This record gives sequence, structure tokens and C-alpha cells, in this order.
Amino acid sequence: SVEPVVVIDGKGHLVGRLASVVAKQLLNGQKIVVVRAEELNISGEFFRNKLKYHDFLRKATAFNKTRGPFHFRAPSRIFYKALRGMVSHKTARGKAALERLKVFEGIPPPYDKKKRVVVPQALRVLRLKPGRKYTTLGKLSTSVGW
Amino acid sequence: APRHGHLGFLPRKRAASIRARVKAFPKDDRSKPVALTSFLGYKAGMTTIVRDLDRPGSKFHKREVVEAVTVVDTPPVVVVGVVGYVETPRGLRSLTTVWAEHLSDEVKRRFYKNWYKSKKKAFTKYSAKYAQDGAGIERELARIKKYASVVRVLVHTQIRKTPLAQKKAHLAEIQLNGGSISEKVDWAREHFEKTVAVDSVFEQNEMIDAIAVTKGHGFEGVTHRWGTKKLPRKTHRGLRKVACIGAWHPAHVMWSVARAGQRGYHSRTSINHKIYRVGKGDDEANGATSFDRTKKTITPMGGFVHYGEIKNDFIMVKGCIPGNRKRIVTLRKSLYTNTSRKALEEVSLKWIDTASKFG
Amino acid sequence: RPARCYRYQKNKPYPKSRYNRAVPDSKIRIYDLGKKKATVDEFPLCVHLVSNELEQLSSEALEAARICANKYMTTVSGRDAFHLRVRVHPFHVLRINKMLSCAGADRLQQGMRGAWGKPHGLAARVDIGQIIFSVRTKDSNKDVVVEGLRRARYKFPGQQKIILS
RNA sequence: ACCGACGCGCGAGCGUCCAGUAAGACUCACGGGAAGCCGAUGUUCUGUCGUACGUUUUGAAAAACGAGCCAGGGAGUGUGU
RNA sequence: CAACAGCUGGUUCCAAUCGAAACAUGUCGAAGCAUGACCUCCGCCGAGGUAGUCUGUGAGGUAGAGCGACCGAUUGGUCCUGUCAAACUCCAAACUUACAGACGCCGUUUGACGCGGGGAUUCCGGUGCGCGGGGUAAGCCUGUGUACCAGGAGGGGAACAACCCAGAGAUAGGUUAAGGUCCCCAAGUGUGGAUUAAGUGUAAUCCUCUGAAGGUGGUCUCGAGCCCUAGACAGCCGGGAUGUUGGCUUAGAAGCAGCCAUCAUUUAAAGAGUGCGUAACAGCUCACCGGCCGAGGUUUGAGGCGCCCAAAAUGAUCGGGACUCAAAUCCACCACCGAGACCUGUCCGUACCACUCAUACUGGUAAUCGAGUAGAUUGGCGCUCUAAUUGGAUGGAAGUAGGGGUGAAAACUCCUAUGGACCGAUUAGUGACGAAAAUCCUGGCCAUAGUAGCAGCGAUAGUCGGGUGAGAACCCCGACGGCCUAAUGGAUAAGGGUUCCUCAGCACUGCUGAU
RNA sequence: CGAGAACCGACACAGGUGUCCAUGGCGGCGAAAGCCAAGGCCUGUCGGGAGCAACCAACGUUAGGGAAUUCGGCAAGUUAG
RNA sequence: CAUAUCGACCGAGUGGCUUGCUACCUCGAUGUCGGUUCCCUCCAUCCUGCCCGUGCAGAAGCGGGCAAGGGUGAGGUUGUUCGCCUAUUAAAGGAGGUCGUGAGCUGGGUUUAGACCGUCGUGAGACAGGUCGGCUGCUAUCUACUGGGUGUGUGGUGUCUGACAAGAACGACCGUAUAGUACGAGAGGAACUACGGUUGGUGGCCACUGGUGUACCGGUUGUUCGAGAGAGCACGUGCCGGGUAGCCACGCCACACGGGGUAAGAGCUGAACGCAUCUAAGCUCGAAACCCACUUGGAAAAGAGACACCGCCGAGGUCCC
Repeated sequence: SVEPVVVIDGKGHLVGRLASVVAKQLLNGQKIVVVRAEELNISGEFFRNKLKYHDFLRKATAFNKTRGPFHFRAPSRIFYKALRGMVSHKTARGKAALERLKVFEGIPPPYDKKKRVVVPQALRVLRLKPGRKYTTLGKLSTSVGW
Repeated sequence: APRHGHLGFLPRKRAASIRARVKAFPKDDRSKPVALTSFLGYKAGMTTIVRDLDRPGSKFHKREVVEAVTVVDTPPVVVVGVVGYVETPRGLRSLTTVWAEHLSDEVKRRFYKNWYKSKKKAFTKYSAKYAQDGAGIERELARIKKYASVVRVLVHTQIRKTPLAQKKAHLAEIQLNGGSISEKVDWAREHFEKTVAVDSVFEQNEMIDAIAVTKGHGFEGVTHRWGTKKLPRKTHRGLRKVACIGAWHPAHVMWSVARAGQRGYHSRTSINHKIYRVGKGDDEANGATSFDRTKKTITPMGGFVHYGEIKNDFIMVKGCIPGNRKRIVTLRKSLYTNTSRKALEEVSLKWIDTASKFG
Repeated sequence: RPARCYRYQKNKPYPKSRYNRAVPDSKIRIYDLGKKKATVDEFPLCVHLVSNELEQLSSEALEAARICANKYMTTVSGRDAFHLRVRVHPFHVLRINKMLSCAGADRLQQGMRGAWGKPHGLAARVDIGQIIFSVRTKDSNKDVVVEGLRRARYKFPGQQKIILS
């Protein structure tokens, strides 16, 4: 498969905070993947999350025709896309370290060994006085067809 | 608008192959498999039938005409070669085959009897190179250890007797859906060496999708493509031309909107064709009937269409689409979608209309 | 209506009756309500009516917003209690687009110079904190008069503060 | 600079002394080494900046005007006062 | 006749110093001029000058305010009481302004201030801010003061004439400004604290960033009233007496439309009843009564973050991604990033000083020099032929093409190829003497394109053999098949002018080919 | 030659340009149509191939309805000697 | 009885369909009005689905919420847009796209040159009066889209997979049973569910009916071939009568449900706040709408796929007929 450099878990983990790291590191040269896209969460929700996202109610998909653009539906692409943002994807080391990063669908990570968390981008979803409903990953991409 | 025509089938090219290739297959439980989940021969034109009404809640339980319709001539057809497929990621890919040492004496064209020396044109399926086992073993081993995917069989409809057809047989693989796998794998192996007919997977009353390329002409204008409005009178004299297609930033229009192009041709299935009858050409009667070796039950006198007389195995598929036409080749299926429940093994078929097409 | 390019002061003086004629009469009934004469001033309970804004309410604004006000002041038995006072008068005259002066926005017309807007209406103006129209009596009820002005405000372009006694 | 010493400040902290208490671009010398080895042209990649030119205009990349391209031609001169 | 135009277009080399006006008066004048303002150059003069501030001596009636101070508006009452002003004023700024002294700055080799003279350009402006007048308003019209754009780079603002920083010689190192530090993107996923759950917000200014007079016991913070250990709220739990439906009134009026009365009894306590409710009753509630543990309770105002009044047309958006104990907001704070600005080395230009014949050198000063459209000034032209002085060329002139060097520049010069005979320089003359652009002129050439046309007409015309020939779909022979019938037949006028006939031909012409 | 190449129209131009043959046959009222002689021609001068699609020019036939179309029965049709 | 419903004054907004303004853009030219044809969109929903309220008995309504899947026409006058009128209909909504659409059509109106009338003018002539007639250029370079190929990137035959993409593939109505029932004094008069059918849309097909059918057969007028026979011409069939195949529509066939998750709403358990509470965590249901189901396309999805067999000196393929 792809050669990992530092594979990163992404379970309860804010997506951007993670992909705002691995897309820095990616830039420097580092190779690799986040897994557990699927459980990777962004806060604020169950509404202006479903919409302005990619549901078949978001209407992100099915948005247009021969003009695009199209978005993504799978939890992989959904926050792969986030990764492209925060990268000068178009050219240079941009689409370079870009290609050299993959997000994997996964329940517990498909590759054998648990991968590291990042500098605290953790859910801390327990007795969330500070927390509130934030649920995303698969779920957003589940309302939307896979 | 509504938009004219409907997206769906796209782009709307010509059709590669004049043989239908079913995208999907029924999914099954409590199944053999068939191998020939799909099985088909093809069209003769058709008349109409008087049928007893089946079993509705409704009062009508009497004679009523339905278009006993396009009787297609099938079969028998032979499955030579069950093909395994195994392993992803990527997609399905063939494994190894099986064989058959029977070789219908006509399956040279589009098959065997290729020149031994290599020809610039690619050679079709021909085989004298045989390893029945080895293929069997390869499949079995790549079963326990690796995987396998749904297995299917090659098939080829013979033109034993059809008006104007030849040794050429244009057949495509039809999948077998049995139970687990290995049970079914056995089934497709038994129905390997051997031959089949419609009266196998089939049944009167049972609903089946039907697929085939529509008959039709080459490129035509917008109006009789997806329908479009003709006129107004100005460029009325000229051909119907739709208003400009898209105007803005892209100079070109992807459009999805009214363009001239090929029509005719196709490749589309129909769903839930009922199959009112099953049949033959040999004489069989409950009581005395004509003798002196009469002919098929439903073929009009005067023959039918260009390619006439039917005298062998038939099928009647009411409300004929057929999703193609005269002497082409439709493929049968099982009814994947299904709506209403199945009817019966047979229908009454009180009367069949036999008359010269003309007149 | 609507009053938009009416009550924002972006002009300067006059009223001046010398200068102007054909002023419409005000449709603002008397600015003396309740029993006058006797000094209402001896009262418990106090006042209201603070503008909290800039200016120019038209007589159309005050005259149905003030008797509207009085109407639900009637509760205190016709002639028995409070005096109502209004402060400022609708002096101030406004003119509206008569196509001859300038161009563009109002107080400009067609051409350059020329028709100033023709007289149509008058409105008093007020400051950030002025008392639009006040007076009270002893606490008749909880404060019917306080209820008054609830209605009174809500027909003023400004957001008026009740202001406690 | 610290530290420590003394003196101030409601306090954070400051003043005075300690104290202007290795390294440091260039250049050179000795020794050693390099000869595609040290020092423009064509095309291309990367970085920064960048929507022609001339004219008209308050404002032109302009959906304001001109030119397809190139060569050659193509506009302040004479007398008198 | 090269008509005239106040109107459109065009007007060809480099560099250095200065550097506008888009306003005033007159004008058959408003698409133009002249004269002033303003720009520049030259000569003169000779010691003061005044863009800033302070003080002194004067000028002033706008802001505000007020009107028992004029004036004119504008309430009520039996003197009290309610309001106003561009064309009101008993008052009265800030501030602008004349003059002087003082400090500052500037000037006497850089000669200021000023005087005289030459040359202009210019008299369609625009934007921000402050003050305006008109107008519903405007990316409106029209003033004024000022700074900017025009004619001003560079950094920032997503992009963007005039918003912010900033005014710019070349090159180099360094530090900052505005702005920014999660990624895209340099620098923080900075510190202490609090709010927000709406993705509010991540939007200084503005045609541009809307939002005015939907909801939230999510959570945090702040305030106010009342009630509490004589025990609150729940505060919570439970209960909601007799005369009697009080008298009157009323259709009814029974605690609760209204008027009058508001006693008495039995009580632990209970109003001739606090509110809801009924047609009136009923019923609920308080008011009122009983119980219960023990400490806060309840009502309400405001703010922070989040959560779930407010409608628009191809695909939603803070520049995007995306963000919530924040990457939002407010109050503080620490460290960084980040311009051509500021500092710093060398060089260049310009001005001035010293020396000098010199504007040639050399040394020196510039914190108080270095942006620029129109325009003024100054250093660095080309063409023809004549003459004097004087040079080059077949060991390759001029011209041409491509390329190197110099000059602000017009333009000069060299190298290579080509070309294959003429060509310069200096000085004095002479005159049919002058590029990127003008729907510029002439020529040449690419794309367009192996594209359109060689079909359409009431005349749809050929085909098979053969002849000739280097070559034959269309030149000729035969056969077969057709076309024209007032004409595609016959004879002629005009007009053409050898197109007629023969022989030889195919470079030209023939809508393909051709014998 | 006297003209769908000898004339005028920039051309081997579907245009324009006078006179006599008006007694060739059938037809019929006819110097009309249509067909055919005599006479002239295959030079209204590019060809070859695909059942030869879309689209266009001319045009034929369309069931039932019959101007509902449209500014308007435009266009076509109807009638016919 | 504010708040079933209607709802002034005043105040705050949103949209960008009307109108006005800008005199900002274009006068070396951005083709007019109306119509037509063809595509997309907006709400802020007219109908249909699911809901809440009622001044909700029922029936019929009225008002409000979610919701854009589908549907939402034909004619008479007028150039008209607009609007008036008629009969149907579930209803016959409105608006944006250079007042969408002239390198698409039309050319009836405005607004050239001709002319008449009225009015005004001494007159030429005029009119924000009326009227008749009055022209529509271009071979597509780029871009855009609809379809079709050749290559490049990541041995062949046959059969498949499915990332994604399209759909309205279905919408709606009438009738019968329910039932002359519930509800109601009576008059009147439902529903769930099960059936039959119609209409609009969609796909396909021609046995049947119908159209065409200058294939064909016949009748017949004129004329020419002497007559007869048999024929030519009469636009490309002279005309009339009939009509095979094929192609067609006016003909015929087929086009669900159901499941999952939601909105409005109806509820459950349930605290904060001992009670109460549909909500704060949790949960049961619940729209024609969303997803699936179903039809169509789809190895160029660069992770460029899978399987079986044949084959690398001959498997297959192109040409050929």
C-alpha cells in the first residue's frame, strides 16, 4: 500500500486541526495518511453541517452540471478536500505533498499499528460542559449515500 | 420546463455490440444457480392473444385480449464454459475457465476454427488446448484461500433453425446465482457439459426484464431525438433547430440539452415483462388436433414479417416491447425489480391470432 | 407615507410663514390634554416620553400617536385626573420633489435650481433626549399612563424610552 | 547580560556598580587542492511582481478607438515683417 | 484646390533641472480664444523674508445658546404654564484674519524678498475627510476648506485611481510601518481572564461590509425588587365553614358587570372575598388554613460565547479551506513576521564649496538633494549635392539580414553572412531634407483551407464497345438512351473584328481533364 | 458569330439585345399543353462512392378533425374544358 | 372576546420581477415592441403529501407550518404587453435569465422615403392624432454544448463489476362497494380500505382501426404513334377509384408498492426547577418532499477494474466477398 511516514489516527479529533498539521508536514515532505476518517469530528452541528456540506439535502452534491464544482461524499474525500484547502494544490510542491497524503476509510485503522494523535486536537467528549453536539465523519457522509 | 427527453441513458452514443450486456443480475437465495440467469433467442413479430384473466381480486376472470405479443424464438442454448472471477481491489477479473468438448458444429465463426497461424485480427474463443481440471482446481483453491466472485457461463445461442441466421452465434456470459458459492460452483459445472432451454430458468407468468438495442436510424435532428419543438415559421422551412444551447462563460455547452446525434440503436432493458407463454413447435395436444406434423402454435400464416415461420421452442412476452426488433437478439433475465406477484406456471391462452401480417 | 426622506434632518431652517404659504394644516389635535388649568404638577407618579433619537416627527406622526395615547388615558374616567402635555410643535416645513430644481435625491428636482419641493406637510424634530410628551397624576392604577405611550411609542420613527417617574 | 552589591517604587518592576565586561562581513599570509576548474547565449523549471502598446478619458485590461504580420515610405517647411 | 473647420486621428533619437492648470474677468462665449492666477527660463536688485508657534494691538456674529432683549412664529389657565427661527439677537465660542515683537526656519559664493523681460501649458476635472445648499434618494447636482488621484512607485486591503503604511537613484546588509502570526502564506495552533452556541462571528472605511421599528431554564457574567431560621421556594405538600344567592339592580347578577353595605356566627382559621371562570350557578385560585424539612428563594433588567423580526432569480460562502475552553468576541499581555519607509557599506547623478583656464582633475558638504503627465530649460541628430582640408575600398565599398558596443535621444559604431563597386570624415555652403501606431501608403507573406464554390434553373444525360495517343469519364467512330420544336432549328440587323479554314501545338486560357 | 462561349454587362455572366421563317405531323378553339418529325444537341460542361444518416432546397401522399394555425387562410388546396 | 379571522398608525427589514435615478458605461453602431420556439432558475407553494389552529359537529371551508417530487392547458376581439370575454380544469400562480431568446424564426405595431383625413401654420411643413403601402446581410477562427473517432498515460475472445451520472417516470382526477351508513331534528351527508376507469406525462410497438403508400392494378378526358393492340406526354402520378409492405397515431402495450431517515405536527420517558414539561441527553411515529427501491448511461474512476478461456508463431483481428 502507501508507505506510511507518520500515520495519524483521527477518531474524536477535530478535522481541520488535524488537517492543518498533516498539510504542513505534508508540505515538508512527510508521507502520510490519516485513518479513521469515518470518526473524525467537527463541532457545531446537526443542521448547518448537514447543509453547506455534502448531503443529498446539502445539495452540495447534485448542485450543478457542466460547470461544477463537485464536492465529496465519502468521509475520505470530505476531509481530503479539507486537506487540499490549506495547500497550494494547483502547482509545485502543492500537488506533490498533496498526492503524498491519503486518508483512509476505517473503523479501527486498517493498518496494523495504532497511529498517533496530534498536538491536542482531541474531542475530549466526556461530560462535555465545553462540548456540545458535534458529530461528523461517516454520519454526514451516511445521510449522504456512500 | 419540462426538459425535453430525459437524461438517464447517456450519453446516447451508438451502441457497442448489437448484443445486450446486462449491467446487473438478480440477487438470489434458494437458487441453483441457473448460470443462464439470462437466456435468450430472438424476435419474430407478433400478433395478439386472448387470455383468461389470471387471479386478480377483480371481477375479470374471463377472456380478455392482451397483446400476446412478440413471440421470440428460443431456444435451446448451450453454456460452454463457466468462468470464475476472483479478487480485488480493482474490480472483477477473470480467473480461469472450464471447457467443454462438444463444440456446436457452427461455433467456428466468432469462435474456434480460427487459423492456427496467428492472424492480425485477434482470435476469438477457440480451444483445443484443454485442461478441464486445473481450471477446476484453480477455482477451488482460489475459493478457500483467496476469493472468487460471482461465476457465470459463456453461452451461445444456436441458429438451429431460424429464418436467415448462421453458424455465427453471438453470445455473452450470464451469471449463475446459487446459494453459498461452492454449492453453486458445483451447479455450474454440471450444467457445463450439457445443454439447456428456456424451460429451465423461466416459467409462464414469471416476470423478466428484457434487454436489447433499439432499432433505429442514424443521426437525426432535435425533434425526433428527445422531442423538441419545431418551428416557429421562419426557420420553419429549415430543420427544427432548438434555441441556442447555453450562453455564457463556457463557450461550448455540455448542455444535457437537445443535440443532434445518433438515434435508433440503443441498449436498454425493459422491466417486468410478464412471460405469458412458454412453448414449442412440436405438436402436443390435450385432445386431437391437426396432424401430419403441424407447426408451431403461434406464427402467422404468410410467415411473420421478413423472417417467417416458427416451428420450435418459443416464448411469448406480453405487451411486446421488445426493446429492439425483428430478428435481433434480446436477452432474458429474471425480474430484478419486480412489482406485482407472480402469476401461474401457465396462462389459459384461449386463443392466439394467426393471420397473415398483411391483410 | 412612508416617512423616510422626511424625518432625518439633512436640511436647515424654516418654517418661515413669510416665505412659505399653502402649508397643510396640522392634523394634530390640541396640545393640552386632561384637565388643564389646575396644576397637575402636584402629583405622585411621573413622566415618560423620551425620544432617544434624532428627529423630525411629522404631524402625521404625532396626532395618531398622542390621541391614540389619550384614547387609552380615557380609562381614567374622562375628566378625572392627569393633564397631558405635548411638547414640540410641527413647525418645520418640508418640501418634496417638484421637478424643477436639481436632480437626484429629494430637495433636488430636475434641471438645476428651480422648483424646490412643493410644500407638503410639517414635522417637529427632536434631539437624543427630549421629552416628547409628558404628564401624569397620582398612581391611578399600576400606571395606565405608562401603558399609554406604550401605544404612543410604536408610532414614532424613534425608539422612545418610557423613562421612570 | 545574569548573579551579587546599593538605592528607589503601592506594585509589576526600575536606577547605580559590576560592564560596553568568544564570535563577527571584507581583505591578506602559509599550506593544500580544482582546469568544465573559477568567471554569456538558447530553452525550460522554481520564487517575487505583473490584466499589452498608443490614444480618448475624471477614470482603460477594458464589453471605449486603432492595427493580421513584416519591410520600405510616412508629419514643424519657405519668404516677408 | 494643398477650399475652410474652434471637430476626430496621427506627429519618428537618449539623458539631466524645474514642474502645472482643470480656476477668475471679457468674449455670437461655454468642444474656442484673450487677459489674469499658476509653471519655466533669462537679466537686474540687494537684505531681508515669514509656510509654524507664542504674546501684544485690532477685525468678525457662524456653532451653541436665548428671547420677563427686538422680531415673527407657537400652547393652556386662573400670574402660572407649553414651544421655535437660513433670511431673530440681550449674549457668544472654537476658529479664520490685518499688523507688530519674539522663537523657529530661511536668505546674503545656493542672492532670498522683489523688479523687468522670453516661452508656455491650462480655463471637460475627480475622490476622501470636515462644513455645507438643493433633492425621497443616487456611483445625484452644485459650493467651500484640505489632502490625495489625475501626473505617485513600493507594502497592505482577495481583486480595486484617490482607504491604511509610504512618497522612490543603483546595489547590499539590517530593523521596522500598515497589516498579520491554524493551513493555503512569512511569523503563535501565544499567556491570564470572561462572554457567545447563533457557524452569531472570522466584514476598519465603502455603490461594495445591510439589517429596522424568529426562537433558546445551553452556559457564563453583572444589576435591581421582593421573600427567608418569628423557617422562606418546592419553597414544597394538602385544603379552598354558617346566616347568605347580604341589600339593590338585572333576563340573570349567587365573593368576582354595576351601586350600597361589609356585619354577625362557628372557629385553629376562613374576606359579605384576589384573580380565572359560568348565561347565571358550578369549578379553579388567593386571599385564607394546616403540614413539612432546613437555607437560601423568587421576580426582573443587561451583557459574553454557543445552540435551533429576516423572501429572489446559473453553484452557497468570511479571499478559500476550515474554525467553537476558538482560528469568534471583549479586557489585558508576551514574543515574532512583515516595504523601496528608517538605519548602514560602496557607487551614480544633481547642486554647492575648495583648487583650477576648465563645466578636465583632486578633495569636500547635502538631516535640511534624487517620483512625475502638459509644459519651460539644458548636455548628448539625420538626408542630397557643391567646395577646401583629408581618409577608406576587389586583402571586398554601398545596400541588405542577423547579432555586439555607445549616446537621455535624434542617432553613431563594430562583428558575421550576403553583396560585388563604390564610400566617407572635418569645415563652409546647398535644398524637390526626415516611426509601433494615423479604419496611415505600397509591396510581400502566414493563418484562415486543401475549406466555400465547380449541385439548385421544366434542358437532371449518358452508357457499352472501338479509334488516336506518352497519357483519354468528357477528342473522334458506331450502337443504344435522351434533350430542344417561335427554339438549343434556318436566315439576318446592330455590335464584334479574323473569332472563319488548314496544319503544328498545350507554357496561357477552358469552373476537372484534354490528344 | 449573331449568342446559356464570337454582341453589352470587368468573365466562355442563369441578365440584357431588333427583324423574317406564325402553313411540318397528332392534338385542339388555338401561333395553347403534351408527344413526335426535319434540323440541332448531349457544352445551360467536373467526376467517383455510401439505401445515400442528421440538417437544407424543390416536391408527392398522409387516417380522424377541418382555420382550432396566424396580424391576416400567408402558404397550399378547392373549382376547372 | 386584539391575536379563528381582518388589522390602521408608527417602527425595522429582505428581494432585485416594476418604475425612477446614475447621466456612470456604449454614438469608428451591444439590432426595436409583441409573438414564437428552446433551456435553466426564483418563491415568497396554486394543486398534490404530511401536519397545526378554527368563530373545527359533519360536509364544505378559512388561516398557518414543512415541503420544489410531479403537475399547473384550449379558444373569441386587439399588433398588442396588459386586459376583457367563453367553455373546460385539480388549478388553469406570479417573476428573473441584456424587459432570456432576430450570426433562430416572424414582421402585425413604433419610427425612413409615397399618400389621405382631422387639427395647426401665410407658407415650406408639423403632430408623443388617425390611416393604407412599405427590405430582415455573413461559407464559424475561438469558445460552449450534443454525438462520433484517433492517440497518449495507468495479446485476444466472451462475460461482468460500479465510482459516479440522469429521471417525474410517474402526477392527478372521476366512479362503485363502504353507505343513503357515521354525524344530524331535519335538510343534508363523510372516511379507512378494496376495486373499475379517465386525464396529463413517459417508454416502446403495428396483430387491430386509421393515414400514407408519384410500388402496383383498374377506369377515363385530350393528344401523338394510321386503326386495333400496346404505349408517350398533360411537373414531374393528367384526373378519378382501390391499395401490399414499410413508416406511422387518431391505433395498441407497459410505467408500484414497500422500506429507511426527516420537516410541520402528534406523542413517550425525562431532568434542569423534588411538581409540571414532547427536549435539554434518550425515544415512538409522522409529508406528493429526502435516501433506497426501479429504468438509463457508465473501465479514461490515473487506485485507469474483475473473471473464465484461448494465445505469444500464431489466438484473434483488419481488408475482401
